Amino acid sequence: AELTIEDALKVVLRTSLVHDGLARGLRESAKALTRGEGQLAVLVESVTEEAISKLVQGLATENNVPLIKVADAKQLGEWAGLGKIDRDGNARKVVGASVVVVKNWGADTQEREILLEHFSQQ
RNA sequence: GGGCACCACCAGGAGUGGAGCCUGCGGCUUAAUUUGACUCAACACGGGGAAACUCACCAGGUCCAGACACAAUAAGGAUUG
Ligand SMILES: [Mg+2]
Ligand SMILES: [Mg+2]
Ligand SMILES: [Mg+2]
Ligand SMILES: [Mg+2]
Repeated sequence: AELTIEDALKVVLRTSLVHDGLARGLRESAKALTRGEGQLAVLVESVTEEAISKLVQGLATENNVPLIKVADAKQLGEWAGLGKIDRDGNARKVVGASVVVVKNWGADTQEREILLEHFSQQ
């Protein structure tokens, strides 16, 4: 299986982390959405009380929609790298990443862009 | 017994010790009147003539500048403002 299984969002996130352009957490994400900063939106599916998700949706709506599904949040966090050192390989203490919004991007083109386009044009 | 030296004395000078005042050091005083050093070899010495700084003392307040290791919160905020 050569085709990516929604692995042109995770990569983007990683890139952002590397270059320091991630609005992780909710307030930060909201802020990003509000001004010329928040370009891609990343909201958790499994949200208790549905409230955070709703908020995120609202934010997305407000001017320009940059949203996507997200696979449980924890996975995303893991991919990003939430934990120092963590032995030789893997073995990171699990953390729920919560709401994330992308600033900067950094890396250009590749499959992420395509995915974004697909999400957009309907 | 024999040497040597105006930090010994002679022969002399200038003196200090008195006077007032500076400044050191005691003693007392004081929250605290920071401390070191008392024969020459402590006492205008600490290059020490302190207005704060210096600064060590006292009365009061501020600050972490608690490197690093390992867990409790680990974003429904750690703590920073
Ligand atoms: Mg002598
Ligand atoms: Mg004096
Ligand atoms: Mg003298
Ligand atoms: Mg003076």
